[PDB]
Amino acid sequence: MNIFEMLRIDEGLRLKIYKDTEGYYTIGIGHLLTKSPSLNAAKSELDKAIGRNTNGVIVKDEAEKLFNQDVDAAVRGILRNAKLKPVYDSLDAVRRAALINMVFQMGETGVAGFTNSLRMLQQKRWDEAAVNLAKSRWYNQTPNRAKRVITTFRTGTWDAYK
Ligand SMILES: [Cl-]
Ligand SMILES: [Cl-]
Repeated sequence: MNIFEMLRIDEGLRLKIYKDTEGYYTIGIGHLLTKSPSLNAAKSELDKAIGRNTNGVIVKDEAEKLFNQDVDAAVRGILRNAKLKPVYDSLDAVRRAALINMVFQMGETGVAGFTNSLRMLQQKRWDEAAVNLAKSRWYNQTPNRAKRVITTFRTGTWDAYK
């Protein structure tokens, strides 16, 4: 298992514009298009993102390409972030995948706000971090995915994904 396969399980793949769990226009493998209610604003962003007139639909390769950019940006955002970097540097390979996943879903800003959990992760207090991570809107809104990520943090293994 690796970050790509992990996120592909959590996000799914859709070749036509769809609405995410929050109701926003998304396409491919969790690629957020816009927070705007307009389907046209969404089609516009999509065409801009792909470099062609897509009429709201893309092929697998296009979805994969977006996904490759998005993971890359997630990692780079973590490395550029003063609060996230030290956490990431301190973690083992599996757990790093768990942080990348949160970042991809919720953005650098949002993860960076989990101040207390971040401090627990850095200290390697697994069980406590898992408890603290659960007291969040994140966990209440997408409990199955949150549980998988949290288990990854607690255990340091890919069990929740097998
Ligand atoms: Cl883009
Ligand atoms: Cl869920």
